Amino acid sequence: GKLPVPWPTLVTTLVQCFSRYPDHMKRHDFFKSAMPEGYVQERTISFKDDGKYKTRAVVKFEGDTLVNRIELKGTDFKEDGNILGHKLEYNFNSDNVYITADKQKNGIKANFTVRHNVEDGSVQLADHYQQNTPIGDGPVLLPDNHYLSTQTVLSKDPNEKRDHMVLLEFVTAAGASQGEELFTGVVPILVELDGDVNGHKFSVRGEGEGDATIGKLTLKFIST
Repeated sequence: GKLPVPWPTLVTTLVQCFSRYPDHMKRHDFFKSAMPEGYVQERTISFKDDGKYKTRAVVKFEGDTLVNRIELKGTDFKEDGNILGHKLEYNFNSDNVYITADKQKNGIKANFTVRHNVEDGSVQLADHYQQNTPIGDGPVLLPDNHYLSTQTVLSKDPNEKRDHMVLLEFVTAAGASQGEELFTGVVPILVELDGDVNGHKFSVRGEGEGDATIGKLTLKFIST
């Protein structure tokens, strides 16, 4: 229970290896090509006129399960701002995720802005800078420029007692290592986040599954 920030602000932090890559783009799927050893995903998320999140996540297979293990540090949030003031609606819309190769890191960079709806009708922008670096030694795919199109619905579970968020998400790409072969069916997912925002410590644990054949993610997150 008891998340100190609005649940919608954690959605992007809480596994792009489940994106559906069209067959004419399979040569450009970095995320699956890094598996099973995985990749480190790092972001800076700048909430305009407010604070920022800095995240570092390890995304990898642990046996049969895709794991996303995250550390989040949030700083400089305004007490009466949209985030710590809890003025955000559950509703939000995102830009496409624009991906380019990162030649230094043998990985990718990505950039996109999330538009969070505010209770008063204003908008709270969240500007994402992203980099992913492979963990393993195996050959990874460095992609041509492209993007991911993301759709999300947020809900609750009537039988759940703890502070929580149910998420359903569909993501499609648009524009060797054999890692992609690990995604040919439904894959279980575990997400763990250790967070500090403005000094307030918290954790989130998530479980669900992903089906990259249709780009589907379904998970329930609880806070602790």
